[PDB]
Amino acid sequence: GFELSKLLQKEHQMRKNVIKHTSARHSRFGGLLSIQTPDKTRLTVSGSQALVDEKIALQKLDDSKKWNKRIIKKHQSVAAEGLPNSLLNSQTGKAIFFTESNGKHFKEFINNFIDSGFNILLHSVTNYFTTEQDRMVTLEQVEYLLFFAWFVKYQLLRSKIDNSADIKQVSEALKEVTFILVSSLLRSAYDLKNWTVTHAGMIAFNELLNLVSRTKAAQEEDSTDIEFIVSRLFSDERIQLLSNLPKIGSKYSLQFMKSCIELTHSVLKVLEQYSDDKTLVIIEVNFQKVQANYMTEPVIETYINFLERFRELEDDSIKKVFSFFHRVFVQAKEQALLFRFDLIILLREMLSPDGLDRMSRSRKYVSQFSDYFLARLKKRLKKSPAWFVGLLFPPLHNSEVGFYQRYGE
Amino acid sequence: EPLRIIWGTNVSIQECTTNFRNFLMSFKYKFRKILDEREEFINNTTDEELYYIKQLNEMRELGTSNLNLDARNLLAYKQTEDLYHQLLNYPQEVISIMDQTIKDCMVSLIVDNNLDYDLDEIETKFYKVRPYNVGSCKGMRELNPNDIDKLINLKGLVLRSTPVIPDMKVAFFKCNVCDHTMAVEIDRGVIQEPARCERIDCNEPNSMSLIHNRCSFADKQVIKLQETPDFVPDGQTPHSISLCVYDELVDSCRAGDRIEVTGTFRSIPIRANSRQRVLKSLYKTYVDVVHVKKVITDQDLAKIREVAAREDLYSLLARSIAPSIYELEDVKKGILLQLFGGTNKTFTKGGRYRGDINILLCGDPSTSKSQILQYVHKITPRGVYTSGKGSSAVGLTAYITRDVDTKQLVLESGALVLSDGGVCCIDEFDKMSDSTRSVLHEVMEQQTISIAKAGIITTLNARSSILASANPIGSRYNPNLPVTENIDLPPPLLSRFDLVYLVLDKVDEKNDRELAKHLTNLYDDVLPVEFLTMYISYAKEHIHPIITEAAKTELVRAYVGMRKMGTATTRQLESMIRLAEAHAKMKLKNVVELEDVQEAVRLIRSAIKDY
Amino acid sequence: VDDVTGEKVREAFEQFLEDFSVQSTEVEKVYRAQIEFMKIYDLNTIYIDYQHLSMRENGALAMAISEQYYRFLPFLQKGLRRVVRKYAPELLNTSTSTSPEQTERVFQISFFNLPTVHRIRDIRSEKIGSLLSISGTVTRTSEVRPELYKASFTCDMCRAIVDNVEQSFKYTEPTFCPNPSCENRAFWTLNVTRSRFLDWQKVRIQENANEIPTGSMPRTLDVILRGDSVERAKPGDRCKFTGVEIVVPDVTQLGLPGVKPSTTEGLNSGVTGLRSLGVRDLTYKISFLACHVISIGRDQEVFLNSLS
Amino acid sequence: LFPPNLTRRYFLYFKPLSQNCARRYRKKAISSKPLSVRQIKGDFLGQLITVRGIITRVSDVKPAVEVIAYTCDQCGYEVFQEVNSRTFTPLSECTSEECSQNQTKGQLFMSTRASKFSAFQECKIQELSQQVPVGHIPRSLNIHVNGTLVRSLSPGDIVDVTGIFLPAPYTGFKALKAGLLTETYLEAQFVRQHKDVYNRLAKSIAPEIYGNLDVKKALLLLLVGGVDKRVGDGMKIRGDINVCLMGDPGVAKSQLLKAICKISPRGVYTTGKGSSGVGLTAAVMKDPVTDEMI
Amino acid sequence: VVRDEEGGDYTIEAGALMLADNGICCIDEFDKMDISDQVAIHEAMEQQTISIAKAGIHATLNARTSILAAANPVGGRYNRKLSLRGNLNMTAPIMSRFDLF
DNA sequence: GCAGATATCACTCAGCACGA
DNA sequence: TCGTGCTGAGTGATATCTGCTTTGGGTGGGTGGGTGGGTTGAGGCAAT
Ligand SMILES: Nc1ncnc2c1ncn2[C@@H]1O[C@H](COP(=O)(O)OP(=O)(O)OP(=O)(O)O)[C@@H](O)[C@H]1O
Ligand SMILES: Nc1ncnc2c1ncn2[C@@H]1O[C@H](COP(=O)(O)OP(=O)(O)O)[C@@H](O)[C@H]1O
Ligand SMILES: [Mg+2]
Ligand SMILES: [Mg+2]
Ligand SMILES: [Zn+2]
Ligand SMILES: [Zn+2]
Ligand SMILES: [Zn+2]
Repeated sequence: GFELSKLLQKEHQMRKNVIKHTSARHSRFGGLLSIQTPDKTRLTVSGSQALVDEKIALQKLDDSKKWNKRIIKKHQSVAAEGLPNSLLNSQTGKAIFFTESNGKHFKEFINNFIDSGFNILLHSVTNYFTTEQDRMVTLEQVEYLLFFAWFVKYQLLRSKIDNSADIKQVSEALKEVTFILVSSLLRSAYDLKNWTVTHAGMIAFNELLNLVSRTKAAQEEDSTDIEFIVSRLFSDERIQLLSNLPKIGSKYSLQFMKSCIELTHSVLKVLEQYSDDKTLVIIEVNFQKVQANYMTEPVIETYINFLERFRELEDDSIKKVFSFFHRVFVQAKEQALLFRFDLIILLREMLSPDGLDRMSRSRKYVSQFSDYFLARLKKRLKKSPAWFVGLLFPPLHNSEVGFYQRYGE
Repeated sequence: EPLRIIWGTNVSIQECTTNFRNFLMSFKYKFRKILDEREEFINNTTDEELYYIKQLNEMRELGTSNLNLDARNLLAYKQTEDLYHQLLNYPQEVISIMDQTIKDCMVSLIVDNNLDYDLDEIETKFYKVRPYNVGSCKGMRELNPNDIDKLINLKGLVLRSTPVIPDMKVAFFKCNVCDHTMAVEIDRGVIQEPARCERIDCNEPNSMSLIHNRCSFADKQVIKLQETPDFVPDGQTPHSISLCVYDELVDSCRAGDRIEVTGTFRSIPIRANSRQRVLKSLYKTYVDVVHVKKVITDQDLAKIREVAAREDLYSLLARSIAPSIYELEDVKKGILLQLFGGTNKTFTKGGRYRGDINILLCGDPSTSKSQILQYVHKITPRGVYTSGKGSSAVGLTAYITRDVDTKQLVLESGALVLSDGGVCCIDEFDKMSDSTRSVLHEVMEQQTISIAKAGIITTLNARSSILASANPIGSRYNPNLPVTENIDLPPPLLSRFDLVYLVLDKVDEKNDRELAKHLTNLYDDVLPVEFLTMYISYAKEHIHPIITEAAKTELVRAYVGMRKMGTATTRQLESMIRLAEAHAKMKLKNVVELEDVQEAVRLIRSAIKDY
Repeated sequence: VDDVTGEKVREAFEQFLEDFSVQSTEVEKVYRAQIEFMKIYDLNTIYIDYQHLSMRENGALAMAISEQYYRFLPFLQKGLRRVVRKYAPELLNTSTSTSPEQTERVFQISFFNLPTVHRIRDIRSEKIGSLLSISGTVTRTSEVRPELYKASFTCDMCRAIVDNVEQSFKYTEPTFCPNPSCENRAFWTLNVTRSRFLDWQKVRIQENANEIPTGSMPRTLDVILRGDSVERAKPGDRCKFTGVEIVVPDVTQLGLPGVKPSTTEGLNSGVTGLRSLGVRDLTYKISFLACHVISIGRDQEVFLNSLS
Repeated sequence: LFPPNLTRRYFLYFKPLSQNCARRYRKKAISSKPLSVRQIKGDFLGQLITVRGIITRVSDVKPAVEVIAYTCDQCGYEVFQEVNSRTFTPLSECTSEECSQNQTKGQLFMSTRASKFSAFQECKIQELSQQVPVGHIPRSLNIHVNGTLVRSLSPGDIVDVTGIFLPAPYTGFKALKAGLLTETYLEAQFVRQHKDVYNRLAKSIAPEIYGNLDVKKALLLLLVGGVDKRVGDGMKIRGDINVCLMGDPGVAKSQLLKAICKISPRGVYTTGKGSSGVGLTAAVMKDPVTDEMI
Repeated sequence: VVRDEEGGDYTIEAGALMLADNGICCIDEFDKMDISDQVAIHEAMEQQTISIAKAGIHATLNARTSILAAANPVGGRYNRKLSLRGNLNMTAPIMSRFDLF
């Protein structure tokens, strides 16, 4: 009942926002508006609501246009590659609804299994498939990685919710052999351009990073052993691969981009934690250089493309994308990267009354990031008149003026 | 800074909005009086107050989304002189601007006043303005092409209205693949349909379908208006003009009513055939209606209660009902008690008892009988002036017919049925075939008519009072012979009537002199009819007398005495009951006293006349 | 994309149907007992009192079902089916030798005891798709007809099968053949044997005479009865219907196989713009889908048994 | 830029050539010479002629569109289309040079506020009883009135209308199946209308009748209809002086009746039975075609 | 017999004596009824069946109804001297049909 | 000759892999 | 670290095509025309 009331209250707010765009009179009432642009020319826009608000008039003028630019989306079903429907291709929000009794039984069964024999099963499977790495077929790789990731995530959530349970039940997760196996599979997938297993390995790596961070936070003294494992998983080749992963993710499915966001956030958090705590050595690792490797145009393009679907997104994803935006904007002072136009349109769409819900948690982050970006952009534009044209086309790569273009000096 | 401008003109919409907001914010009725050269009529309470602010506050308290506007008020103000012409010449844009400004004014009033009223109700409510009194009333035969797309004022008689028609407002589309739902608006009767799904992940083209039962709808109705008979120049078929009314104005005017309508005189093409875009060169003309006008306060109640205290109220009302008729006080009194009527009784374990009084006015020809009939016909809210030999048995009760538009068997309402709750009037009762008179037997007894013929078996309520007149068989009334001989009509029928008066034109040197002096002055105050109608309506609606023991104790005596002297049947006792109840209604009493029943019996004996 | 609000309403309806109880002279589950009654006596319709709905869950469920009934109706049926599966599994399927005809039972939900009763003249377009009750006099009653509920077609090229096609208001045929190789797009044959049908009856009602204004033509309306509520209303008598106010389009314009397309003096022009309506316009007509009907007005042993 | 007809706000009409002018200057007038619907043949098509007859039907004024104005939601440009036929096809896509150079598919939408309209009336004219040959039935000719001449013709009137006799070519598929037969009409251009006191005004009620002086005085009083009808608070007193003339056959009653009844501007001579089937007062009859009591 | 709605074929429409099958029918003013209508209820009173042979509608319906009626005298009041048949314009058959007076 | 529903063909554009 | 030639893919405009009637009924007419066709029977009501 409470959930239904909340959903009805949200739908009522949406209806109220929609009502603002509808005319009191009927469709055939008539009424033509003539809006004159500064160059002494007037365009005719119909509709009663366009008469009072100029934004509605411009929006209707926009919508009346017929020609649409191409968008080609070549996507392959899981059945094509012989894989079953799973989190890889399902919607971010698709939830299987359970009755109280069935949900309780499912929780009890999963809890008993995790408390009983997850470690032994993982040990046996990882040893067997380390003996037989070569003949692995995509189905088995994806299934194993997904099982690992799901169980690690569930254990993490259970530990966070209550302290009665223990976090050592997934001890085999931190065991070296499993980590080497996962890294080898991910590297092979990247080399052979097998994107499905690549996505599965990305999810598994995200889960491993979450687990390592949580265990280090719980016990820092015993983390000295954990410090051994982190040194392995941040190899130069691995760092390059992780840096490149977001770059290619732009032209792929939404779930892949979500996994890219998750992995990038987790990697950045772990790297910051370890750099602050002690001297990170794989070659000493400084957070500045790894951060710089992550500031590139394709990364921002991928992030913008991800945030274009904010309507179907969750609060956590919005928070993470805006946290990364804040990092790029402030921590490294690379505002030139975010001085694009797609970001402006997206910000106005999300802050519009018909856009993201006003009484929502994410709107606070959106408003703060806007305020800051608008202030900095106004300052830069006042300083540099030429940026009035730079907002449209991509940044230059010319040595003579590249430095002035980016840093303004 | 693009400037919004109405198409084809040079009026800035922002100027219109600000001027209308200022006019609504600060307007006092004193300006209207000043404009009409009525300066000396300005008071200090009503004319010194913000009119439209009170109108909007009353709207909010009553939860309404309508504000009737007067153009002469716009002319009264200073900043809205040009707005009157703009409204007259470009009605659609100005009306939309006024609606939006009214909504903005309500929102600003709520926000600034810091009231506790929730903003949700006002935010989701559509507000509409209904201007009227926009100038002289044009004739239905004077609308030229020059007056297309301009605000006009019309008056006519409603002839026929179609049932409610649903008109789409917002369409609803659902993607067949991803089950994604979106709503799109309708402009100029065209759906702005999408080519492909608006979602990014799913872009399958031509996969969107219209869900008919989830689209928002509005109300539409089409009316036919016939010009008033007076406007007809040389006695031809009166012209007709079609009207369209939406939302609130639907089901506001019934068939056969005189209305004054303000709207836009629109024009629209007619397609030559169903399966082509081709259009006829001749355009159809019609009117888009924006306002319709069909042509008690505590102070009045305090005033009405003052009259009731007057000792000579009976004489005042009897003298005011028919001012012109001279020296017929008893006839007037009898007529008045019919308007008030008896008391209504709802009665299970039996049948309903209705307090309706029937009066017969039979007498010598030249006496004022038909004049009183017309006088009462004017006062009553409902009634049919049926005559003798001009009405039929079926015509009085009901006529079985068929509806061409619906092709279904329907029945019309006859003269008696059309008078439900009023007072029927008949002029020449004697000059009526007994076949038709037999219909009145059931009306006066059961207050209902039952019809069973040609597959229609139903009963129509005819709860109406009958007021008939008759003339003597001879050229005059002869006192020598008894009543049953002089007036005709079956003897039993005369017993049904509650009161049967007898007015005769005796010859005298003083009565004739006074009558002649009274009917020649045309070439003792009386209440204005407007107030009298309100008086009788209030008495008929609120008051409900209840008999007392003292009434019964002497009513039994009166009835038994009436029967002892001898025609006198139970109907006479029921008539006494009804008359006693009716007279109590006049004085606004909830209990019938001995005096009222004494007056009733006094009236009954002195009607037939106390030889 | 799933409808979160619909699923939440489904869960709330399931909980109400499961745990609701009313104190008797003992306390018993009214609706679980009713479901058991149907299971024993093989009934399709399950009657639900609206006052009980309003009482539970602060009335939010009642508001959701009443304000938007056409939207939420399928979810209510899903919840009812889930509850029936939980408690009376055998009721789901339709009821010397084996019988292969075991089709899914088409449950119907009937709502009654609405707090307010309307009139034919009070029907408005603002309340299309809302749960409301009306009263009227039955003037006509069409014969019982079978209505195509869920068709099943076979391709004319490869002889495939496409089943569970939903008909909205007209004869709807598939568009794309499920077989990847086949090129058929508009040639199909209806499998009249494997399809499913519902009983259908149209009833015309006019407003009661006393309610009418003096000297006014009564207003008529069309009412549709389905399932077990057929041949319940009879000509002449006065009945109280409860259901959902729907609007029926002019199916001829939408495109019907075989049929050709197509007071007010040309002012009754519909809405145009759809791809199906290349140049034609669609006009609407209000109707009423009724789920509940109420009639306002041998030997000795048989009568004695009825008497208590 | 815009079509010339759009800016025009005047109507041009032709006045026929009067007979006096033609005879003055030694010429023959064909236009003014009145004709009858019978004599209007196909040879006169496309000429200015005059027709004499009685109007038997008129229609309500309706706006006939002459120049339609459209507006492109993209350009801001207006497109004007001339219509000179009984039917036309609306424009869909903008033809402006802006929509051409950019090749934008802007949509044109009709705007009745900027179009041009002309008042239109359709009437019928029929032959008089003096022009129908024996054994023949009267014929009717349609008349079209445009511009300011509208409302100058009313039912039941004898007129001399001068106009252009033109055909009305069919359009669409109807043209192919209709054949070569042409439906014609008349475009009205000019319309010409064929238009002791007591004792003295008493002996002049019917000078021919000899006697009955007092009766004639009474009929004069009837003619005056002497009254000052008085209406007070509702009472109405009749203001009509009814009179009857009884007697024996031979005395001048019917002659007096028709004279007195012609004198007044309005009168109706009828027998005691009534005006044909309907008797004096009124009567309700079943409609032969609609079967509705009228 | 009235033509079928949306049909060219005739059909039988029930009447007062049909809707009152196995029931009581009430007539308020028997005398005022026309002679043509009075003879209509002659078969339904005794035979308890209605036979109509109108347009292509040959049928024999059943009306097992009890009819109760109220009538006024020939004049205004009941005449003591005159007999029952004298007071009422009803003839011998209808009076014989009636069970009680 | 004219409008509408339908299907055909040709042209041009965004991705891809390799070579510079 | 990156630039460009080849390819599959999908709309846009344009080619053929069917159709150009259609229909029972008097608020669709008779200057649209009968080679496009329309063939009741009971019951109610005014006149008398
Ligand atoms: N005083 C008179 N002066 C002139 N002619 C007269 C006079 N008296 C009678 N006539 C002639 O008497 C003839 C009588 O015919 P008329 O048409 O008047 O019939 P009527 O008897 O008056 O008519 P009805 O009886 O039908 O009302 C008329 O030709 C009239 O000219
Ligand atoms: N007492 C009276 N008061 C006023 N007018 C009277 C009176 N008596 C007679 N008249 C006049 O005499 C006329 C009688 O005509 P009318 O009332 O039509 O008589 P009836 O209707 O009885 O035939 C009326 O026009 C009225 O002006
Ligand atoms: Mg009179
Ligand atoms: Mg004569
Ligand atoms: Zn979609
Ligand atoms: Zn197939
Ligand atoms: Zn254009």
